[PDB]
Amino acid sequence: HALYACIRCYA
Repeated sequence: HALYACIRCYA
């Protein structure tokens, strides 16, 4: 939703 959120998600 938040690109910071996004990255976490694939991290």
